[PDB]
Amino acid sequence: ASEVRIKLLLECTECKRRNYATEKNKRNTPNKLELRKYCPWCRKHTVHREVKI
Amino acid sequence: MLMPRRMKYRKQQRGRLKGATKGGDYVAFGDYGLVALEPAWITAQQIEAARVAMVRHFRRGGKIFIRIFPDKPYTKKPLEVRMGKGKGNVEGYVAVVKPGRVMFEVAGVTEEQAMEALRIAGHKLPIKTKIVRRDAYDEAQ
Amino acid sequence: RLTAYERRKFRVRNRIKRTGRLRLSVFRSLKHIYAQIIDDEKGVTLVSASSLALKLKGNKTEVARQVGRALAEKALALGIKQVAFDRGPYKYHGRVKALAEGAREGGLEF
Amino acid sequence: PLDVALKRKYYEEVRPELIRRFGYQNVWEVPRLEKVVINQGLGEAKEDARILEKAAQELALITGQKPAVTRAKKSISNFKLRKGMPIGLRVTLRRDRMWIFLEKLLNVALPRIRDFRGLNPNSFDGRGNYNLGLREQLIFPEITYDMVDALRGMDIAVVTTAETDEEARALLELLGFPFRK
Amino acid sequence: AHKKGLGSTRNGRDSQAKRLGVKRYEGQVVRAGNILVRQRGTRFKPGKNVGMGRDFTLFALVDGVVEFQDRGRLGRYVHVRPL
RNA sequence: GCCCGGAUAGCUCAGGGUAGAGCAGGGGAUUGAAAAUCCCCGUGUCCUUGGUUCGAUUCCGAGUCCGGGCACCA
RNA sequence: CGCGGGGUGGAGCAGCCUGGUAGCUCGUCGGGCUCAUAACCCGAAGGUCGUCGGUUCAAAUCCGGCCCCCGCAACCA
RNA sequence: UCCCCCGUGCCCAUAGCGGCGUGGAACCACCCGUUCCCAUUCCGAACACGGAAGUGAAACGCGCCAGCGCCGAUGGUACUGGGCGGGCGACCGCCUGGGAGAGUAGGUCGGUGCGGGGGA
RNA sequence: CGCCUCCUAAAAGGUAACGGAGGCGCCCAAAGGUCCCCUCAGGCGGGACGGAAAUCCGCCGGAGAGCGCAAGGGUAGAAGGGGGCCUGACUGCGAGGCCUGCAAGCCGAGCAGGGGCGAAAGCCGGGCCUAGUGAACCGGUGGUCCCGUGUGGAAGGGCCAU
RNA sequence: CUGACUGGGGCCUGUAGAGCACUGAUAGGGCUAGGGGGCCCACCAGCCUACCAAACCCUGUCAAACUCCGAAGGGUCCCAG
Ligand SMILES: [K+]
Ligand SMILES: [Mg+2]
Ligand SMILES: [Mg+2]
Ligand SMILES: [Mg+2]
Ligand SMILES: [Mg+2]
Ligand SMILES: [Mg+2]
Ligand SMILES: [Mg+2]
Ligand SMILES: [Mg+2]
Ligand SMILES: [Mg+2]
Ligand SMILES: [Mg+2]
Ligand SMILES: [Mg+2]
Ligand SMILES: [Mg+2]
Ligand SMILES: [Mg+2]
Ligand SMILES: [Mg+2]
Ligand SMILES: [Mg+2]
Ligand SMILES: [Mg+2]
Ligand SMILES: [Mg+2]
Ligand SMILES: [Mg+2]
Ligand SMILES: [Mg+2]
Ligand SMILES: [Mg+2]
Ligand SMILES: [Mg+2]
Ligand SMILES: [Mg+2]
Ligand SMILES: [Mg+2]
Ligand SMILES: [Mg+2]
Ligand SMILES: [Mg+2]
Ligand SMILES: [Mg+2]
Ligand SMILES: [Mg+2]
Ligand SMILES: [Mg+2]
Ligand SMILES: [Mg+2]
Ligand SMILES: [Mg+2]
Ligand SMILES: [Mg+2]
Ligand SMILES: [Mg+2]
Ligand SMILES: [Mg+2]
Ligand SMILES: [Mg+2]
Ligand SMILES: [Mg+2]
Ligand SMILES: [Mg+2]
Ligand SMILES: [Mg+2]
Ligand SMILES: [Mg+2]
Ligand SMILES: [Mg+2]
Ligand SMILES: [Mg+2]
Ligand SMILES: [Mg+2]
Ligand SMILES: [Mg+2]
Ligand SMILES: [Mg+2]
Ligand SMILES: [Mg+2]
Ligand SMILES: [Mg+2]
Ligand SMILES: [Mg+2]
Ligand SMILES: [Mg+2]
Ligand SMILES: [Mg+2]
Ligand SMILES: [Mg+2]
Ligand SMILES: [Mg+2]
Ligand SMILES: [Mg+2]
Ligand SMILES: [Mg+2]
Ligand SMILES: [Mg+2]
Ligand SMILES: [Mg+2]
Ligand SMILES: [Mg+2]
Ligand SMILES: [Mg+2]
Ligand SMILES: [Mg+2]
Ligand SMILES: [Mg+2]
Ligand SMILES: [Mg+2]
Ligand SMILES: [Mg+2]
Ligand SMILES: [Mg+2]
Ligand SMILES: [Mg+2]
Ligand SMILES: [Mg+2]
Ligand SMILES: [Mg+2]
Ligand SMILES: [Mg+2]
Ligand SMILES: [Mg+2]
Ligand SMILES: [Mg+2]
Ligand SMILES: [Mg+2]
Ligand SMILES: [Mg+2]
Ligand SMILES: [Mg+2]
Ligand SMILES: [Mg+2]
Ligand SMILES: [Mg+2]
Ligand SMILES: [Mg+2]
Ligand SMILES: [Mg+2]
Ligand SMILES: [Mg+2]
Ligand SMILES: [Mg+2]
Ligand SMILES: [Mg+2]
Ligand SMILES: [Mg+2]
Ligand SMILES: [Mg+2]
Ligand SMILES: [Mg+2]
Ligand SMILES: [Mg+2]
Ligand SMILES: [Mg+2]
Ligand SMILES: [Mg+2]
Ligand SMILES: [Mg+2]
Ligand SMILES: [Mg+2]
Ligand SMILES: [Mg+2]
Ligand SMILES: [Mg+2]
Ligand SMILES: [Mg+2]
Ligand SMILES: [Mg+2]
Ligand SMILES: [Mg+2]
Ligand SMILES: [Mg+2]
Ligand SMILES: [Mg+2]
Ligand SMILES: [Mg+2]
Ligand SMILES: [Mg+2]
Ligand SMILES: [Mg+2]
Ligand SMILES: [Mg+2]
Ligand SMILES: [Mg+2]
Ligand SMILES: [Mg+2]
Ligand SMILES: [Mg+2]
Ligand SMILES: [Mg+2]
Ligand SMILES: [Mg+2]
Ligand SMILES: [Mg+2]
Ligand SMILES: [Mg+2]
Ligand SMILES: [Mg+2]
Ligand SMILES: [Mg+2]
Ligand SMILES: [Mg+2]
Ligand SMILES: [Mg+2]
Ligand SMILES: [Mg+2]
Ligand SMILES: [Mg+2]
Ligand SMILES: [Mg+2]
Ligand SMILES: [Mg+2]
Ligand SMILES: [Mg+2]
Ligand SMILES: [Mg+2]
Ligand SMILES: [Mg+2]
Ligand SMILES: [Mg+2]
Ligand SMILES: [Mg+2]
Ligand SMILES: [Mg+2]
Ligand SMILES: [Mg+2]
Ligand SMILES: [Mg+2]
Ligand SMILES: [Mg+2]
Ligand SMILES: [Mg+2]
Ligand SMILES: [Mg+2]
Ligand SMILES: [Mg+2]
Ligand SMILES: [Mg+2]
Ligand SMILES: [Mg+2]
Ligand SMILES: [Mg+2]
Ligand SMILES: [Mg+2]
Ligand SMILES: [Mg+2]
Ligand SMILES: [Mg+2]
Ligand SMILES: [Mg+2]
Ligand SMILES: [Mg+2]
Ligand SMILES: [Mg+2]
Ligand SMILES: [Zn+2]
Repeated sequence: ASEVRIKLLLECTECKRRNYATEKNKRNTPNKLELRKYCPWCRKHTVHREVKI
Repeated sequence: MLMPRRMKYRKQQRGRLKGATKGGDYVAFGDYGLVALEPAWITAQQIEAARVAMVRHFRRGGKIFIRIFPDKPYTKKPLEVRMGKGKGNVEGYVAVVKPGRVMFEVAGVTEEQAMEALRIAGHKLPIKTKIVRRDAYDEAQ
Repeated sequence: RLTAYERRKFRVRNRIKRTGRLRLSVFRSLKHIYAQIIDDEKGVTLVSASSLALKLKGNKTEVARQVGRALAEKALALGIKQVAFDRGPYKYHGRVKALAEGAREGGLEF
Repeated sequence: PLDVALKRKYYEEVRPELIRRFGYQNVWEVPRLEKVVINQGLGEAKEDARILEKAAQELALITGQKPAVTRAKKSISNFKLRKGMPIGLRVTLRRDRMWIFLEKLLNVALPRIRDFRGLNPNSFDGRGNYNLGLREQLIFPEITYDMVDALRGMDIAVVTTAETDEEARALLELLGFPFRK
Repeated sequence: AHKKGLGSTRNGRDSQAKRLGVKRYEGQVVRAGNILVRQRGTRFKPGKNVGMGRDFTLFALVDGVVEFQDRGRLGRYVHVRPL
């Protein structure tokens, strides 16, 4: 981790629950991360969006 | 004076000194040689002293072969210090030398010139020595 | 010194043999196509087929599918059903693919 | 395939003269042309522009074949060169497109070189291949001074199956390569 | 009593020992999951019924008996033979 | 994390109907000159995006960056 | 081989921190003004950064050895 | 059962480099084409497809050669587990069991399993 | 002063000194998954600008290159380079082990859910590997709807995640 | 009855010794890219080195952090005492 390499949560875009923790380099990757990930609540894969940790 | 031009590591752990010399036990170049009978760390200063002695006897003539090289860094702490605080600084270089090693050879000179020059050289050495002459045993190696 | 051909052939064969299956190995010449199902643990070919043995001719692809069915036909006879396909140095395409499609059509499991 | 004058000349004129010149026992022993590789090592377009375009568009007109970019293998400070910068165009001409370009290279291009006094005989590979260098791209008929923007030259590699320079020089002179000496 | 000042050494660090090496030798009975070799890179290679983890650790896939095999230029392999 | 603010020409700073002024720089007038002086001249998405209004520096939102302040620290 | 700081045009100082760009004042040289000099005004040149070695695509700049030069310390016995 | 070729293993250079000789009926390759499938950061070179006029030139297969590579004894030595001595030391020596590396002689231009095509 | 690599370390493991030398307190949205393809450094000869070194061609070349950064190990029969599609840098578990005073640290087949790549066999629970780290207490935030001091709520807690 | 220790058998190892194939060091000689040295040239060459200068070749060596090699031993498992 660092000031430019920030921790972040991934929020299921369909039930709004944060499901994963990870990082990115926000200078190299300014856009919000969007990744398909399995949501335990929706018991199915879903688009997940970065939010502030 | 002799010493390595470069080195991987500045300081070596101290030797052991067992066993007859590993190699360089036969006359390879000249006619007569000087043989170590006991082991020792021969310093660069000892070598340079045995060498000059043989030059000033050959009055710039003949050939001199030096077949030992001081590659082993020799370390000493500054005077009056206590033990510890790391290894002392390198103050000189020695050549490990074990019984049977031909350290010097000469040629281009009479048998009487070489025997005397090699005798003087051995007085510069911290060990007993022995003068040898190139035999067929040498040339068979 | 290896060529890309030999590097490729090792590359795919190494991966297949790790799975432990019987290996349906395919060799393709400019004229003929040959198949033999191989036990690498015993080092023994169990069953074979080829246009040269079956004395077939015509469309190389259409002939390739035929040896596939022919190899399968004899394979089911001796109990062999599951198998791993070995395209060796070949792309999974055309003649090799047709032979592969043929063997499945005849009942080999891969 | 199709009919190009140089190709038909290679079989009709140059192959029998080669056999009777060297005594080839096999018909595949006699030297063949293999490929023509054209190299514009630009480096002007390192970062100063993507002028690679206007220079590949002209390579595409000269050879009929779209060039491919070459990128810097290592980084070099003196060259102001970061690893991976697009620093050239190379195109491999084979078969009929090789003949058509070689045919025009001899018939119109090399004569259009000013102070031309023949190709260097010493530039043979040592192993039967040849290389030459051009300083202008408008030496070729498809390029006009109005269509140009900056003079760029090239390296031309002609590869043959001849094992020796001696065989290859006979192959290229018989085809019509004017050698200076 | 004069006491001469002393300098210091810039060294004196070493890392924990990692306990690497072979963990089950040829002829030993092992159970699926047993660790066989701790290693850096593929000093030994996984043979028959032996897996390899992300840190090159070799481990048995079946109950059975360990066997080693030196394949020359192909490398040293560890096998597990079924019982 | 929260409240308060700024970004406007190269530097400084003023600002629902304009894009401003000073200094830096350009020559020109001046002396012996260093200037002061006198003159004219340039140098902007007013940080970015939506939205307002007939209009956008303004007003709003939202983020970017840099200012201040507050509280905290297991 | 106790601990610090420093070495870069001719002199005295930036640049090193944060690797890519050598800068400021004087001095030096060519012109000008003066009867002449100084001052003053207009131009210009000169530094491969103590050294060897390493890292790096690239070292005055970062790291290790050596050379040189200033500063501090050396207490309880 | 034996010879040749094709495919696929195993031993992991006694199997390699180089020099030479040799093979196209079959098999393999190159080859003839680039319509079709598919393909080139450009290129039918590669990958791929459709073919069968030609050539074993390249590749490959098989042989012969010890120049290089590779293997390599026997004997002797170094060292050493255990047992004993010696020297102020640096270090040395004996008994018993084990025993290299280098080097010498020498060997090697592969050997073998399974299947398929062909042959006698 | 913690962590990693090498040596010391006496051919298992472990092994000390203010012993000999270095490194870490990050990084990567691909530098991750999978499928398909490709093979370096350097030597020599050849080629406009072009040099020791840019890009191009031939020959030789088993790895001396490369693998983000120290070192060691490993490695082209790829772990190195290129491309396509993608997010397994999964959720719920976990036989069996390595290591080890504790606590921690490490490797892990296989089952299920819902997926990625592939024709398939299969691979995928980040990264060739070994540093890139901090027990508990106290508090923040999202969720869960488990407790809610006569009762319904609420205040405040608990649990999961960070 | 599984123990210390011991017999046999398999696997693991990189020390002693040795070696120089890798990383470095290194003595003598030969052949030699960059020159100094320099009768000298810059009109464009050169040319000669009883000197330093990679690579290669021959002779000869050194290394805890070098290894093409490599023991005695040591460890561990099985069977037996
Ligand atoms: K006192
Ligand atoms: Mg990330
Ligand atoms: Mg749940
Ligand atoms: Mg965020
Ligand atoms: Mg000692
Ligand atoms: Mg030694
Ligand atoms: Mg002494
Ligand atoms: Mg000492
Ligand atoms: Mg000392
Ligand atoms: Mg000490
Ligand atoms: Mg000796
Ligand atoms: Mg004496
Ligand atoms: Mg005598
Ligand atoms: Mg010898
Ligand atoms: Mg048919
Ligand atoms: Mg077919
Ligand atoms: Mg195959
Ligand atoms: Mg003919
Ligand atoms: Mg065409
Ligand atoms: Mg020539
Ligand atoms: Mg023209
Ligand atoms: Mg050729
Ligand atoms: Mg005292
Ligand atoms: Mg005292
Ligand atoms: Mg006293
Ligand atoms: Mg220190
Ligand atoms: Mg320690
Ligand atoms: Mg430890
Ligand atoms: Mg330790
Ligand atoms: Mg350690
Ligand atoms: Mg082990
Ligand atoms: Mg794994
Ligand atoms: Mg065995
Ligand atoms: Mg087995
Ligand atoms: Mg100075
Ligand atoms: Mg100065
Ligand atoms: Mg500074
Ligand atoms: Mg800077
Ligand atoms: Mg200056
Ligand atoms: Mg002047
Ligand atoms: Mg007068
Ligand atoms: Mg004056
Ligand atoms: Mg100036
Ligand atoms: Mg320094
Ligand atoms: Mg610089
Ligand atoms: Mg006091
Ligand atoms: Mg029979
Ligand atoms: Mg074969
Ligand atoms: Mg065979
Ligand atoms: Mg030969
Ligand atoms: Mg023939
Ligand atoms: Mg042949
Ligand atoms: Mg034929
Ligand atoms: Mg014929
Ligand atoms: Mg078409
Ligand atoms: Mg041939
Ligand atoms: Mg031989
Ligand atoms: Mg051997
Ligand atoms: Mg031997
Ligand atoms: Mg023996
Ligand atoms: Mg002895
Ligand atoms: Mg003994
Ligand atoms: Mg011992
Ligand atoms: Mg013992
Ligand atoms: Mg003893
Ligand atoms: Mg005694
Ligand atoms: Mg004494
Ligand atoms: Mg003894
Ligand atoms: Mg003894
Ligand atoms: Mg004995
Ligand atoms: Mg004995
Ligand atoms: Mg031997
Ligand atoms: Mg003998
Ligand atoms: Mg012999
Ligand atoms: Mg021999
Ligand atoms: Mg023979
Ligand atoms: Mg041989
Ligand atoms: Mg034979
Ligand atoms: Mg064979
Ligand atoms: Mg077999
Ligand atoms: Mg057979
Ligand atoms: Mg038959
Ligand atoms: Mg037969
Ligand atoms: Mg502590
Ligand atoms: Mg720590
Ligand atoms: Mg150990
Ligand atoms: Mg170790
Ligand atoms: Mg243990
Ligand atoms: Mg203790
Ligand atoms: Mg250090
Ligand atoms: Mg440190
Ligand atoms: Mg992404
Ligand atoms: Mg990585
Ligand atoms: Mg990919
Ligand atoms: Mg050249
Ligand atoms: Mg060039
Ligand atoms: Mg690198
Ligand atoms: Mg680094
Ligand atoms: Mg490597
Ligand atoms: Mg890609
Ligand atoms: Mg998709
Ligand atoms: Mg998931
Ligand atoms: Mg467990
Ligand atoms: Mg534990
Ligand atoms: Mg850890
Ligand atoms: Mg599943
Ligand atoms: Mg699946
Ligand atoms: Mg599918
Ligand atoms: Mg599947
Ligand atoms: Mg799994
Ligand atoms: Mg990767
Ligand atoms: Mg507390
Ligand atoms: Mg709490
Ligand atoms: Mg909440
Ligand atoms: Mg409730
Ligand atoms: Mg209540
Ligand atoms: Mg109520
Ligand atoms: Mg209730
Ligand atoms: Mg709470
Ligand atoms: Mg709560
Ligand atoms: Mg018992
Ligand atoms: Mg026991
Ligand atoms: Mg024992
Ligand atoms: Mg030793
Ligand atoms: Mg060496
Ligand atoms: Mg040694
Ligand atoms: Mg050693
Ligand atoms: Mg050997
Ligand atoms: Mg031990
Ligand atoms: Mg034992
Ligand atoms: Mg044992
Ligand atoms: Mg028992
Ligand atoms: Zn959800």
